[PDB]
Amino acid sequence: EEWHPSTKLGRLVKAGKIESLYDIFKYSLPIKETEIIDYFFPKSELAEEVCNIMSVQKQTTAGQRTRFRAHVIVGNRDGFIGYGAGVSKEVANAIKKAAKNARLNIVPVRRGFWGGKLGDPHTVSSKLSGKCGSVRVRLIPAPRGAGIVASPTVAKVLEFAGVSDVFTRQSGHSRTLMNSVGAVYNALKSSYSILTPDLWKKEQLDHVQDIRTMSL
Amino acid sequence: LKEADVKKMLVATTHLGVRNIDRRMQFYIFDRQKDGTFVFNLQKVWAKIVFAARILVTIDDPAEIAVVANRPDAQRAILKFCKYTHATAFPGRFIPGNFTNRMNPNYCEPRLLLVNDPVVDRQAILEASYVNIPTISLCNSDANLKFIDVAIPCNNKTPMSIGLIYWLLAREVLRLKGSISRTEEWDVKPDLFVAL
Amino acid sequence: DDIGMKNSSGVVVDAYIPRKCSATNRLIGPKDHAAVQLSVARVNDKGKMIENNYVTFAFCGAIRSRGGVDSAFMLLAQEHGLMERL
Amino acid sequence: VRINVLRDALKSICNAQRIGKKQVIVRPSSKVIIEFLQLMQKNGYISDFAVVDNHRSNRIVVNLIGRLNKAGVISPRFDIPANDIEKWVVNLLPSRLFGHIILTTSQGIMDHIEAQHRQIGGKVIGYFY
Amino acid sequence: GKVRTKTIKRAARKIVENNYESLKPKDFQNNKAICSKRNVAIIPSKRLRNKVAGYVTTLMNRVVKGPVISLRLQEEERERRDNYAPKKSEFDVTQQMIDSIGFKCMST
Amino acid sequence: MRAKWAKKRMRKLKRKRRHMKARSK
Amino acid sequence: NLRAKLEEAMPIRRAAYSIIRTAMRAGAAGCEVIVAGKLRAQRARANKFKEGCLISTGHPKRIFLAEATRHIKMRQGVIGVKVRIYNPNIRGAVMPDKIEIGAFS
Amino acid sequence: PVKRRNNGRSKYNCGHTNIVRCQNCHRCVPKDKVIKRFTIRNIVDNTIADDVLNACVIQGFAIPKLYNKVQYCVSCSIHNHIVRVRSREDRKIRTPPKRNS
RNA sequence: GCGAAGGCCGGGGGCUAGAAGGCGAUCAGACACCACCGUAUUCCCGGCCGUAAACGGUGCCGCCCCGCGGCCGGCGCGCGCGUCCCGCCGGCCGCCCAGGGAAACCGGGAGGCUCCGGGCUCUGGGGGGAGUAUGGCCGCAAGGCUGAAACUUGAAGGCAUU
Repeated sequence: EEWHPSTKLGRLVKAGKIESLYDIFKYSLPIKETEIIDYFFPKSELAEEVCNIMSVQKQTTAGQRTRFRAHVIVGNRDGFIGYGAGVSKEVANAIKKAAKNARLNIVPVRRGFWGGKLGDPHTVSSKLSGKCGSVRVRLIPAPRGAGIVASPTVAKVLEFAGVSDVFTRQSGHSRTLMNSVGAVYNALKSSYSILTPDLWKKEQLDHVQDIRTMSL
Repeated sequence: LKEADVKKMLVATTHLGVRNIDRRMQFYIFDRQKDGTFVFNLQKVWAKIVFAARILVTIDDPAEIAVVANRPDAQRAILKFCKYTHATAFPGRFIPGNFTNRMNPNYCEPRLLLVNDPVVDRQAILEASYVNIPTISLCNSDANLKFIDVAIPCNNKTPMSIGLIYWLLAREVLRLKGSISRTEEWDVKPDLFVAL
Repeated sequence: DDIGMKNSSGVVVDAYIPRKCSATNRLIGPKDHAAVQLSVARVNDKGKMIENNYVTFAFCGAIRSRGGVDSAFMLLAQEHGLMERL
Repeated sequence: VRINVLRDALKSICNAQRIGKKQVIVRPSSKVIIEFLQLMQKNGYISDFAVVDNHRSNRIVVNLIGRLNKAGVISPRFDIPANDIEKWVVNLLPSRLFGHIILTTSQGIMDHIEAQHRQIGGKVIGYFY
Repeated sequence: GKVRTKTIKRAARKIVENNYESLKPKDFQNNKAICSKRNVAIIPSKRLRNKVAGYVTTLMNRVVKGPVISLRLQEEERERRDNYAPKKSEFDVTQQMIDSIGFKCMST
Repeated sequence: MRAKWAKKRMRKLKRKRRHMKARSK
Repeated sequence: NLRAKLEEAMPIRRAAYSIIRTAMRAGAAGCEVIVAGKLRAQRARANKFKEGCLISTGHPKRIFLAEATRHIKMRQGVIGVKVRIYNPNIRGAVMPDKIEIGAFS
Repeated sequence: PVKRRNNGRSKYNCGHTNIVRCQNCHRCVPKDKVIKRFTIRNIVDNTIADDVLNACVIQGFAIPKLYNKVQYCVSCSIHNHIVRVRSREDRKIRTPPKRNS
């Protein structure tokens, strides 16, 4: 089958003008092809998670139609986490569709440090809040000895994100795990958008290293 | 400040606009006629066309710039601009999904957008948001600036203004580059840009 | 000043350093697809000829949704010198 | 009626910064408001501030650089022992390392770290992160 | 109830666009020979061919009467208009708005 | 209006119950 | 092969998909499989797995569709494997509906 | 929930409003809720109007036109098709269908 | 202190409509709807009652708050000049960008709030039992206001989708 770039970014990506996935997320690139996430971490691929296989029914004249919906927490412990959801007639099609979506929306986690600094980022940089549906999760920085103390499901998301230590606080119908994992992901997704006092020196914006201007 | 252009612009009516004025466009309008028509200041239009031209010149691949117009009156003009310049065109209906559906028949990933009418070309502006396309817009006096980087205030309705504005932009982008020299006249005639 | 967080020894971390939107000085997120980058060329004394060096800015989608960019552009460029300050 | 003038002020400051507006205007000028702004200038959160006199309350125009996340007040001003400026930082500030809590103390209006150096405490005036 | 279906219509429209010259307006029988031509199209079965040719007769009469499938035989005229530049330009050849800017057109 | 008709039955029972109480007062 | 694979305990989903792939590798335009019966339930269930476009009616299907039915006999009882394969490109016959237009001249 | 933000009544800054009557139902409806149409129509049937006018001995006597206002209750109007049940999107339009006769 | 209606208690008055009541069709029954007649009432005056899906189902004072329209009042600016143009202030509204919410939808807030703290009052804490019992007060009554428990039960509810 091989790979044929259906995306201009994909053509540049195989061409090697862009090295690393971070530079795409710097230039706020929409990512449509899963092949760009797999190609950025090819060896041993990366960990994925089967979560909440579900059986929704839409009523029709004869009766309800059963379609399986699954949610996947693709992530590796480097600060990249993606949660995505896919619904299909069979479980096998749904897990593959959700996995593709989860890989597509891999996002950078700021990670960061507590009061102590040594050289290993071990916690979320600042308390992080995300609301999905009715659940709001608060990801608070933790001491290095303390681990990920969280709901069994959101614990995995923060582990597949390389956040070794976190303080969690989930409020709402957390039992609705699809919303619960989304809130943790939403908090993590906008960790770079929050501006810290360290990002206060203005710099660059030169166009030369932009991956959008890059014409192969 | 081109004196020759302002006499032509006065006949083209790029100085005139709709009676509704948005707060964002208030700066450009000099005043109004008693009947309620609004008089865009002509030199702001010049210092806008040239500003857009400076941004447009940065796009090294000419066809990366994509122009869209469902407005039949301006359809000849966007194409004429594209032929004299080398920008790509999306005339007539937008065939929604062009910007974000990879398998769309006209699927493009432009680096810049030229929307003839912010209201008439509404779908393209929302789609440009999903795929990081900054957009330039020809606008009237009542123009919402939602998802518009830069906007050029022209009559954006009369055929003569709509065609002339594109001629001014095309000449400006080429004049900034090489093509027609900055001082000599363009061989291309403003009239062939306007649709009848 | 090393933009970025730094460990006690040094070593600025923060591999993705976001682009601060110029108008609001607000970092642009990873999935901020609405956020955009526009470059305005520089014109020579000789007939406004392009010198191949262009000032560029990052503009978040939120400012764009409001419509603030059309006036921010004029202000930013004016100070840069790009636009006729008037 | 208008009771905590600081809450009015900070709410307008955060709101104006959210839309990005460079200058924000505060109707009543107060010693406590000016001191919070002086602490914000000291940490650089506010670019510049000036007070226009009306022979009345006095009005304040604040130049915002665009670097302020959130600024809030705590009502009523709760007396904080020097021991408890540990706990208040945990629930009111983003992270132990960064962010500022400002407490009125007999020494003056000072940030949590400054009063932690002096090992003294006062009533919270508000918090700027 | 004889409504030509899309299958008949799609094939018929392509055939006029490909060979407008071969078809004639009031002759279904000539169109049937053109449509039956091995080169023009491979229509399996007599009925589809008979109907597709009937649709071309109506379509041909329509595309001869007016430009109602693009006609390249008519595109040249459109292209000529596309390159048409009026020799005397109507628009190259409020009152105090120019005075306001600083440079006064029609000064006084 | 079942709620209205229910409060009318309660009001009737409460009238009869108070009247019976009075007979044995 | 399907009846043998199913009797040998190869999983239903994979097994139908293995056959589906063989028609796709062969290039056949459409294959379906409708195993039906006590499939992993006390009640009867029907599992239809299909890949590609398959015509269902008209005279063409008689001379353009391939149908085969086997009765598998697992421990539960009778199950009914089915395969339907449609190829427009078989012998010298054309699906009647498609008019073929290929060139300007 | 709130099917209509106007709550079915053009009542603003009022608290209470006057009462009116369904022409056929004779129901009591608040004035704001009432359908309220104004109908101007010929006193004689329009089909017979020309002959009546020609027969009218008076020179240039225009046929008198009746001027009346018809007010119906919601229930009354839906049965008489004065107004039609409309889709949730169509309810928000406030302009007369097909352009007072 | 005020408080729609119905009710009440003394006085009036009395058309209409009209609980009760009577009839006439209908229907298995109809004693209900539809017709016909008709008392209290409706109306007035002095009291009482103290409740309404009394709703905008959104307490009040305070600030910030994004544009676009209408309407009412007062005022101001400008000009051909007219109940014109443009504001301002207080209202009455529609549409909405942000934001918010479980949504419907709010958006002059139901925003500025899990990054939660302007002030002050009121109420709520799964569904019944039960607004019942009993005790208090208030009322001429009708009833109002306050107000349980024993016990039962795994659901009740909201908004949307099919």
